[PDB]
Amino acid sequence: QKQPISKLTRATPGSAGLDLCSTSHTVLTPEMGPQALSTGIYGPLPPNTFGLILGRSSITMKGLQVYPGVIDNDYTGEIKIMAKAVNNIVTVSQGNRIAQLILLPLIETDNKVQ
Amino acid sequence: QKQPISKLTRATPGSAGLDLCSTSHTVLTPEMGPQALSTGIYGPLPPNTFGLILGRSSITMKGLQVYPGVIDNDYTGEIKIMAKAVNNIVTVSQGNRIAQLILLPLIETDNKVQ
Amino acid sequence: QKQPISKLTRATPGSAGLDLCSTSHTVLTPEMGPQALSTGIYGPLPPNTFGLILGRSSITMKGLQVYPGVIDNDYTGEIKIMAKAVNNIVTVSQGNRIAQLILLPLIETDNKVQ
Repeated sequence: QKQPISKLTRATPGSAGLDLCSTSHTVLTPEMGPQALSTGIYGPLPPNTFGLILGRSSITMKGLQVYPGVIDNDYTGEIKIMAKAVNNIVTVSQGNRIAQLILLPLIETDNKVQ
Repeated sequence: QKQPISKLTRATPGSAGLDLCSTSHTVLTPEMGPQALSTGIYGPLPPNTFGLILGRSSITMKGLQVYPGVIDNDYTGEIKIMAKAVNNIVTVSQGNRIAQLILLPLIETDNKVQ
Repeated sequence: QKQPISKLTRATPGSAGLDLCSTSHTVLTPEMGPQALSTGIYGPLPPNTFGLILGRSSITMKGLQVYPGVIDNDYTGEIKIMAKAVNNIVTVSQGNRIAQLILLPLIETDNKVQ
Protein backbone atom coordinates (compact mmCIF):
# COMPACT_ATOMS: atom_id res chain seq x y z
CA GLN A 1 0.00 0.00 0.00
CA LYS A 2 -0.50 1.95 -1.93
CA GLN A 3 1.16 -0.35 -4.45
CA PRO A 4 -0.05 -0.60 -8.09
CA ILE A 5 -0.67 -3.90 -9.85
CA SER A 6 2.68 -3.58 -11.74
CA LYS A 7 4.31 -4.59 -8.42
CA LEU A 8 2.59 -7.98 -8.31
CA THR A 9 4.49 -11.02 -9.47
CA ARG A 10 3.69 -14.26 -11.33
CA ALA A 11 4.65 -17.67 -9.95
CA THR A 12 6.02 -18.74 -13.34
CA PRO A 13 6.05 -17.27 -16.87
CA GLY A 14 3.08 -19.50 -17.86
CA SER A 15 0.97 -18.43 -14.84
CA ALA A 16 -2.34 -16.94 -15.76
CA GLY A 17 -2.67 -14.94 -12.57
CA LEU A 18 -0.75 -12.43 -10.54
CA ASP A 19 -0.43 -13.47 -6.92
CA LEU A 20 -2.36 -11.70 -4.13
CA CYS A 21 -1.69 -12.01 -0.33
CA SER A 22 -3.55 -10.52 2.69
CA THR A 23 -1.72 -7.84 4.56
CA SER A 24 -3.01 -9.12 7.93
CA HIS A 25 -3.14 -12.30 9.83
CA THR A 26 -6.77 -13.24 10.04
CA VAL A 27 -8.84 -16.15 11.35
CA LEU A 28 -12.05 -17.10 9.50
CA THR A 29 -14.86 -19.36 10.70
CA PRO A 30 -17.86 -20.79 8.79
CA GLU A 31 -20.38 -18.77 10.84
CA MET A 32 -18.66 -15.54 9.88
CA GLY A 33 -19.66 -15.44 6.26
CA PRO A 34 -17.98 -13.36 3.57
CA GLN A 35 -14.97 -11.31 4.70
CA ALA A 36 -13.04 -8.78 2.64
CA LEU A 37 -9.33 -9.32 3.01
CA SER A 38 -7.04 -6.30 2.41
CA THR A 39 -4.15 -6.65 -0.03
CA GLY A 40 -2.65 -3.20 -0.10
CA ILE A 41 -2.72 -3.33 -3.93
CA TYR A 42 -4.71 -0.78 -5.89
CA GLY A 43 -6.13 -0.40 -9.37
CA PRO A 44 -6.31 0.89 -12.04
CA LEU A 45 -5.73 -1.75 -14.67
CA PRO A 46 -3.95 -1.56 -18.05
CA PRO A 47 -5.99 0.00 -20.89
CA ASN A 48 -8.79 -2.16 -22.43
CA THR A 49 -8.69 -4.80 -19.66
CA PHE A 50 -10.62 -5.74 -16.56
CA GLY A 51 -9.57 -7.98 -13.64
CA LEU A 52 -10.97 -11.20 -12.27
CA ILE A 53 -10.04 -12.19 -8.70
CA LEU A 54 -10.11 -15.97 -8.10
CA GLY A 55 -8.88 -18.44 -5.47
CA ARG A 56 -5.77 -20.57 -5.77
CA SER A 57 -6.37 -24.34 -6.03
CA SER A 58 -4.29 -25.26 -3.05
CA ILE A 59 -6.03 -22.75 -0.81
CA THR A 60 -9.49 -23.69 -2.10
CA MET A 61 -8.70 -27.29 -1.20
CA LYS A 62 -7.71 -26.26 2.39
CA GLY A 63 -11.27 -24.94 2.78
CA LEU A 64 -10.88 -21.23 2.06
CA GLN A 65 -13.34 -20.17 -0.62
CA VAL A 66 -12.60 -17.03 -2.67
CA TYR A 67 -15.70 -15.54 -4.26
CA PRO A 68 -15.08 -14.31 -7.81
CA GLY A 69 -14.30 -10.57 -7.75
CA VAL A 70 -14.56 -8.28 -10.82
CA ILE A 71 -12.22 -5.28 -10.94
CA ASP A 72 -13.23 -2.52 -13.33
CA ASN A 73 -10.63 -0.95 -15.63
CA ASP A 74 -10.69 2.39 -14.02
CA TYR A 75 -11.13 1.31 -10.36
CA THR A 76 -8.46 3.16 -8.28
CA GLY A 77 -9.36 1.73 -4.86
CA GLU A 78 -7.89 -1.22 -3.07
CA ILE A 79 -8.18 -4.69 -4.41
CA LYS A 80 -9.74 -6.92 -1.73
CA ILE A 81 -10.28 -10.69 -1.64
CA MET A 82 -13.79 -11.79 -0.70
CA ALA A 83 -13.30 -14.96 1.27
CA LYS A 84 -15.12 -17.51 3.40
CA ALA A 85 -14.14 -20.47 5.52
CA VAL A 86 -16.17 -23.38 4.11
CA ASN A 87 -16.28 -26.07 6.76
CA ASN A 88 -13.64 -25.46 9.30
CA ILE A 89 -11.67 -22.71 10.92
CA VAL A 90 -9.16 -21.18 8.54
CA THR A 91 -6.07 -19.23 9.50
CA VAL A 92 -4.56 -16.74 7.01
CA SER A 93 -0.99 -15.66 7.75
CA GLN A 94 0.37 -12.33 6.52
CA GLY A 95 2.11 -13.00 3.26
CA ASN A 96 0.50 -16.31 2.25
CA ARG A 97 -0.76 -16.23 -1.32
CA ILE A 98 -4.54 -16.54 -1.11
CA ALA A 99 -5.90 -15.38 -4.50
CA GLN A 100 -4.88 -14.39 -7.98
CA LEU A 101 -5.62 -11.47 -10.29
CA ILE A 102 -6.32 -12.50 -13.87
CA LEU A 103 -6.40 -9.75 -16.59
CA LEU A 104 -8.94 -10.15 -19.43
CA PRO A 105 -9.91 -8.07 -22.46
CA LEU A 106 -12.62 -5.55 -22.03
CA ILE A 107 -14.96 -5.96 -24.95
CA GLU A 108 -16.61 -2.80 -26.25
CA THR A 109 -20.38 -2.73 -26.78
CA ASP A 110 -22.98 -0.10 -27.53
CA ASN A 111 -24.78 -0.67 -24.18
CA LYS A 112 -25.84 2.63 -22.54
CA VAL A 113 -24.40 3.84 -19.21
CA GLN A 114 -27.12 4.40 -16.50
CA GLN B 1 -38.93 -9.83 -21.04
CA LYS B 2 -38.33 -10.66 -23.63
CA GLN B 3 -35.57 -8.06 -23.66
CA PRO B 4 -32.23 -8.66 -25.46
CA ILE B 5 -28.86 -7.98 -23.85
CA SER B 6 -28.52 -4.69 -25.83
CA LYS B 7 -31.05 -3.26 -23.33
CA LEU B 8 -28.80 -3.82 -20.32
CA THR B 9 -26.77 -0.94 -19.00
CA ARG B 10 -23.31 -0.43 -17.47
CA ALA B 11 -22.81 1.37 -14.16
CA THR B 12 -19.96 3.43 -15.62
CA PRO B 13 -17.99 3.45 -18.90
CA GLY B 14 -15.14 1.48 -17.23
CA SER B 15 -17.49 -1.22 -15.86
CA ALA B 16 -16.62 -4.69 -16.98
CA GLY B 17 -20.12 -6.04 -16.55
CA LEU B 18 -23.65 -5.28 -17.62
CA ASP B 19 -26.02 -5.11 -14.68
CA LEU B 20 -28.62 -7.85 -14.03
CA CYS B 21 -31.64 -7.60 -11.61
CA SER B 22 -34.29 -10.20 -10.61
CA THR B 23 -37.75 -9.56 -11.89
CA SER B 24 -39.33 -10.80 -8.63
CA HIS B 25 -39.05 -10.16 -4.98
CA THR B 26 -37.65 -13.31 -3.49
CA VAL B 27 -36.50 -14.50 -0.07
CA LEU B 28 -33.59 -16.99 0.13
CA THR B 29 -32.49 -19.08 3.11
CA PRO B 30 -29.35 -21.20 3.60
CA GLU B 31 -31.33 -24.47 3.72
CA MET B 32 -32.84 -23.75 0.32
CA GLY B 33 -29.75 -24.26 -1.76
CA PRO B 34 -29.26 -22.99 -5.31
CA GLN B 35 -32.14 -20.95 -6.75
CA ALA B 36 -32.45 -19.66 -10.30
CA LEU B 37 -33.52 -16.06 -10.33
CA SER B 38 -35.36 -14.78 -13.43
CA THR B 39 -34.09 -11.63 -15.15
CA GLY B 40 -36.35 -11.31 -18.14
CA ILE B 41 -33.24 -10.84 -20.34
CA TYR B 42 -32.52 -13.26 -23.15
CA GLY B 43 -29.57 -14.28 -25.30
CA PRO B 44 -28.12 -14.51 -27.88
CA LEU B 45 -24.78 -12.80 -27.52
CA PRO B 46 -22.74 -10.76 -30.03
CA PRO B 47 -20.77 -12.80 -32.59
CA ASN B 48 -17.57 -14.56 -31.34
CA THR B 49 -18.34 -13.98 -27.64
CA PHE B 50 -19.70 -15.91 -24.69
CA GLY B 51 -21.09 -14.58 -21.37
CA LEU B 52 -20.00 -15.06 -17.80
CA ILE B 53 -22.54 -14.33 -15.04
CA LEU B 54 -20.93 -13.29 -11.73
CA GLY B 55 -22.01 -11.68 -8.44
CA ARG B 56 -21.51 -8.04 -7.52
CA SER B 57 -19.07 -7.39 -4.64
CA SER B 58 -21.51 -5.53 -2.49
CA ILE B 59 -24.15 -8.24 -2.78
CA THR B 60 -21.62 -11.03 -2.21
CA MET B 61 -20.59 -9.26 0.99
CA LYS B 62 -24.26 -9.12 2.17
CA GLY B 63 -24.26 -12.93 2.02
CA LEU B 64 -25.83 -13.65 -1.37
CA GLN B 65 -23.59 -15.95 -3.37
CA VAL B 66 -23.91 -15.98 -7.18
CA TYR B 67 -22.57 -19.17 -8.75
CA PRO B 68 -20.62 -18.52 -11.95
CA GLY B 69 -22.93 -18.97 -14.97
CA VAL B 70 -21.70 -19.55 -18.55
CA ILE B 71 -23.92 -18.27 -21.37
CA ASP B 72 -23.25 -19.79 -24.78
CA ASN B 73 -23.05 -17.54 -27.85
CA ASP B 74 -26.12 -18.86 -29.46
CA TYR B 75 -28.28 -19.39 -26.33
CA THR B 76 -31.70 -17.73 -26.98
CA GLY B 77 -33.35 -18.56 -23.66
CA GLU B 78 -33.57 -16.47 -20.54
CA ILE B 79 -30.54 -15.48 -18.60
CA LYS B 80 -30.98 -16.60 -14.97
CA ILE B 81 -28.85 -15.93 -11.89
CA MET B 82 -27.96 -19.00 -9.85
CA ALA B 83 -27.92 -17.79 -6.28
CA LYS B 84 -27.68 -18.97 -2.70
CA ALA B 85 -28.03 -17.39 0.72
CA VAL B 86 -24.74 -18.20 2.49
CA ASN B 87 -25.32 -17.79 6.20
CA ASN B 88 -28.42 -15.82 6.79
CA ILE B 89 -31.77 -15.05 5.28
CA VAL B 90 -31.45 -12.87 2.20
CA THR B 91 -34.16 -10.70 0.72
CA VAL B 92 -34.00 -9.74 -2.99
CA SER B 93 -36.20 -6.82 -4.02
CA GLN B 94 -37.44 -6.43 -7.59
CA GLY B 95 -35.02 -4.17 -9.35
CA ASN B 96 -31.96 -4.51 -7.10
CA ARG B 97 -28.82 -5.26 -9.10
CA ILE B 98 -27.73 -8.75 -8.05
CA ALA B 99 -25.30 -9.97 -10.76
CA GLN B 100 -23.40 -8.87 -13.81
CA LEU B 101 -22.95 -10.20 -17.34
CA ILE B 102 -19.37 -10.08 -18.58
CA LEU B 103 -18.71 -10.67 -22.34
CA LEU B 104 -15.53 -12.57 -23.30
CA PRO B 105 -14.00 -13.75 -26.58
CA LEU B 106 -14.92 -17.15 -27.79
CA ILE B 107 -11.73 -18.84 -28.82
CA GLU B 108 -11.95 -21.23 -31.76
CA THR B 109 -10.48 -24.72 -31.46
CA ASP B 110 -10.58 -27.90 -33.50
CA ASN B 111 -12.38 -29.85 -30.71
CA LYS B 112 -15.17 -32.10 -32.09
CA VAL B 113 -18.86 -31.55 -31.27
CA GLN B 114 -20.51 -34.62 -29.59
CA GLN C 1 -5.76 -40.67 -19.17
CA LYS C 2 -3.44 -39.51 -20.20
CA GLN C 3 -5.64 -37.74 -22.73
CA PRO C 4 -4.87 -34.17 -23.95
CA ILE C 5 -7.48 -31.43 -24.10
CA SER C 6 -7.81 -31.89 -27.91
CA LYS C 7 -9.82 -35.04 -27.06
CA LEU C 8 -12.53 -33.12 -25.21
CA THR C 9 -15.73 -32.29 -27.02
CA ARG C 10 -18.22 -29.39 -27.11
CA ALA C 11 -21.95 -29.91 -26.59
CA THR C 12 -22.75 -27.69 -29.58
CA PRO C 13 -20.75 -25.43 -31.93
CA GLY C 14 -21.81 -22.34 -29.90
CA SER C 15 -20.74 -23.88 -26.55
CA ALA C 16 -18.21 -21.82 -24.69
CA GLY C 17 -16.80 -24.74 -22.76
CA LEU C 18 -15.36 -28.17 -23.37
CA ASP C 19 -17.07 -30.83 -21.30
CA LEU C 20 -15.34 -32.49 -18.32
CA CYS C 21 -16.51 -35.71 -16.51
CA SER C 22 -15.11 -37.51 -13.42
CA THR C 23 -13.45 -40.81 -14.06
CA SER C 24 -14.88 -42.32 -10.86
CA HIS C 25 -18.18 -42.73 -9.20
CA THR C 26 -18.04 -40.61 -6.10
CA VAL C 27 -20.42 -39.58 -3.31
CA LEU C 28 -20.06 -36.09 -1.77
CA THR C 29 -21.58 -34.78 1.45
CA PRO C 30 -21.72 -31.21 2.83
CA GLU C 31 -19.46 -32.06 5.80
CA MET C 32 -16.74 -33.28 3.45
CA GLY C 33 -15.72 -29.95 2.04
CA PRO C 34 -13.76 -29.43 -1.17
CA GLN C 35 -12.91 -32.60 -3.11
CA ALA C 36 -10.72 -32.85 -6.20
CA LEU C 37 -12.36 -34.99 -8.83
CA SER C 38 -10.08 -36.72 -11.37
CA THR C 39 -10.81 -36.30 -15.08
CA GLY C 40 -7.98 -38.14 -16.74
CA ILE C 41 -7.41 -35.09 -18.99
CA TYR C 42 -4.08 -33.29 -18.93
CA GLY C 43 -2.69 -29.92 -19.96
CA PRO C 44 -0.95 -28.16 -21.60
CA LEU C 45 -3.14 -25.60 -23.30
CA PRO C 46 -2.87 -24.01 -26.77
CA PRO C 47 -0.31 -21.18 -27.08
CA ASN C 48 -1.26 -17.77 -25.53
CA THR C 49 -4.26 -19.15 -23.60
CA PHE C 50 -5.13 -20.21 -20.09
CA GLY C 51 -8.07 -22.35 -18.86
CA LEU C 52 -10.94 -21.63 -16.53
CA ILE C 53 -12.77 -24.60 -14.98
CA LEU C 54 -16.41 -23.84 -14.07
CA GLY C 55 -19.56 -25.77 -13.14
CA ARG C 56 -22.41 -26.57 -15.50
CA SER C 57 -25.74 -24.85 -14.70
CA SER C 58 -27.74 -28.01 -14.42
CA ILE C 59 -25.27 -29.59 -12.02
CA THR C 60 -24.93 -26.41 -9.95
CA MET C 61 -28.71 -26.40 -9.58
CA LYS C 62 -28.66 -30.06 -8.32
CA GLY C 63 -26.45 -28.83 -5.45
CA LEU C 64 -22.95 -29.65 -6.66
CA GLN C 65 -20.77 -26.56 -6.48
CA VAL C 66 -17.66 -26.37 -8.70
CA TYR C 67 -15.07 -23.91 -7.41
CA PRO C 68 -13.47 -21.87 -10.20
CA GLY C 69 -10.18 -23.52 -11.26
CA VAL C 70 -7.41 -21.72 -13.20
CA ILE C 71 -5.24 -23.85 -15.49
CA ASP C 72 -1.93 -22.31 -16.49
CA ASN C 73 -0.80 -22.44 -20.13
CA ASP C 74 2.08 -24.70 -19.53
CA TYR C 75 0.53 -26.97 -16.84
CA THR C 76 1.13 -30.62 -17.92
CA GLY C 77 -0.56 -32.34 -14.97
CA GLU C 78 -4.09 -33.60 -14.66
CA ILE C 79 -7.02 -31.31 -14.81
CA LYS C 80 -9.15 -31.83 -11.67
CA ILE C 81 -12.55 -30.43 -10.71
CA MET C 82 -12.73 -28.89 -7.24
CA ALA C 83 -16.21 -29.69 -6.04
CA LYS C 84 -18.46 -29.55 -3.00
CA ALA C 85 -21.91 -30.81 -2.11
CA VAL C 86 -23.81 -27.68 -0.99
CA ASN C 87 -26.78 -28.83 1.04
CA ASN C 88 -27.43 -32.44 0.42
CA ILE C 89 -25.69 -35.64 -0.50
CA VAL C 90 -24.55 -35.64 -4.11
CA THR C 91 -23.79 -38.69 -6.21
CA VAL C 92 -21.44 -38.36 -9.22
CA SER C 93 -21.59 -41.22 -11.72
CA GLN C 94 -18.63 -42.06 -13.96
CA GLY C 95 -19.18 -40.26 -17.21
CA ASN C 96 -21.65 -37.56 -16.13
CA ARG C 97 -20.57 -34.12 -17.31
CA ILE C 98 -19.81 -32.13 -14.16
CA ALA C 99 -17.72 -29.12 -15.29
CA GLN C 100 -16.46 -27.28 -18.32
CA LEU C 101 -13.09 -26.00 -19.50
CA ILE C 102 -13.22 -22.51 -20.98
CA LEU C 103 -10.13 -21.22 -22.91
CA LEU C 104 -9.26 -17.51 -22.58
CA PRO C 105 -6.48 -15.28 -23.92
CA LEU C 106 -3.40 -14.92 -21.84
CA ILE C 107 -2.60 -11.25 -21.72
CA GLU C 108 1.09 -10.34 -21.60
CA THR C 109 2.33 -7.89 -18.97
CA ASP C 110 5.70 -6.72 -17.71
CA ASN C 111 5.09 -8.16 -14.20
CA LYS C 112 8.20 -9.90 -12.79
CA VAL C 113 8.33 -13.65 -12.06
CA GLN C 114 9.16 -14.45 -8.36
